Amino acid sequence: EEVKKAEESESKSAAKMWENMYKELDRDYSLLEKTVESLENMENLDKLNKENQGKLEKLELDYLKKLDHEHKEHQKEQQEQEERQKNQLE
Amino acid sequence: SKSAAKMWENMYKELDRDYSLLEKTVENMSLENMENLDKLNKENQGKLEKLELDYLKKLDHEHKEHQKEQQEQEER
Amino acid sequence: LKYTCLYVRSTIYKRCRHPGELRNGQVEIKTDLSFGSQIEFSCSEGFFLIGSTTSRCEVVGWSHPLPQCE
Ligand SMILES: [Ca+2]
Ligand SMILES: [Ca+2]
Ligand SMILES: [Ca+2]
Ligand SMILES: [Ca+2]
Ligand SMILES: [Ca+2]
Repeated sequence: EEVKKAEESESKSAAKMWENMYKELDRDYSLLEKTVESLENMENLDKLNKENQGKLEKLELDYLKKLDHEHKEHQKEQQEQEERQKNQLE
Repeated sequence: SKSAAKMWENMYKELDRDYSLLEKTVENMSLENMENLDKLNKENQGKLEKLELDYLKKLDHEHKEHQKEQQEQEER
Repeated sequence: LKYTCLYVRSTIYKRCRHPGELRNGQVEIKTDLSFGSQIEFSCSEGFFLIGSTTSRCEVVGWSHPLPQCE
C-alpha cells in the first residue's frame, strides 16, 4: 500500500532531475549552436591567402629588381670596356 | 509524474545526442580547416621555390650569354 | 552542388531555449523544444490566464512569451 507513495515520490524526484540536467545542457547546447557558425574558417583561409600572395609579390619584385640590376651593370661594363679600347694612344 | 519523468528523460537523451553530433561536426570542421591551411602553405612554398628556380636559371643564363658575347666579339 | 541550412547543422532542427516555469500554472510540452513545435499554458484553479495560451518555436525563438495567472 505504501509502495504507491514511494513510486510517486520517486517519479517526482526523477522528473525534477531529468528536467534540471536538461536546463544545464540546454544552456551549454546554445554555446555549441553558436560556435558552429564557419565564418572564422572562411576568414582564416582568406587572410592566409592575402599574406601568402604578399610574399609571392614581394619576392618576385625583388628578383625582377636584381635581374634588372645585373643587366644594367653589364650594359655599363661593356660600355666601359668600349671606351677603354678606344683610348688604347697608338 | 511517471509520464513527466519519461518525457524529460527522452528530451535530455535527444539533447545529449544532438550535442555529440554538433561536437563532432565542429571537430571535423576544425580539422578540415587545418588541413586546408596546410595545403595552402604547401602549395605556397612550391611557388616560392619556382620563383627562386626561375631567378637562378635566368641569372645562370645571363652569365652564359656574356661568355658567348665576348667570344663572338673577339672573333669578329 | 553545395547547399545551405535554411534549422541548423560538415558536408537538423533548430532548438528553442527552455520556456521557464509558469507560476501558479503548468507548461505542457507537446513534442520537443525544437523548431516548429508548440507548447500550451494553463493556470491553476481560480486563476485567469493573462496572455497567450500557446507558443511556437518560430524563426529561432518563442512566438509568445510567458503568460500570467492573476
Ligand atoms: Ca568552427
Ligand atoms: Ca626565398
Ligand atoms: Ca646571340
Ligand atoms: Ca517545468
Ligand atoms: Ca478561474
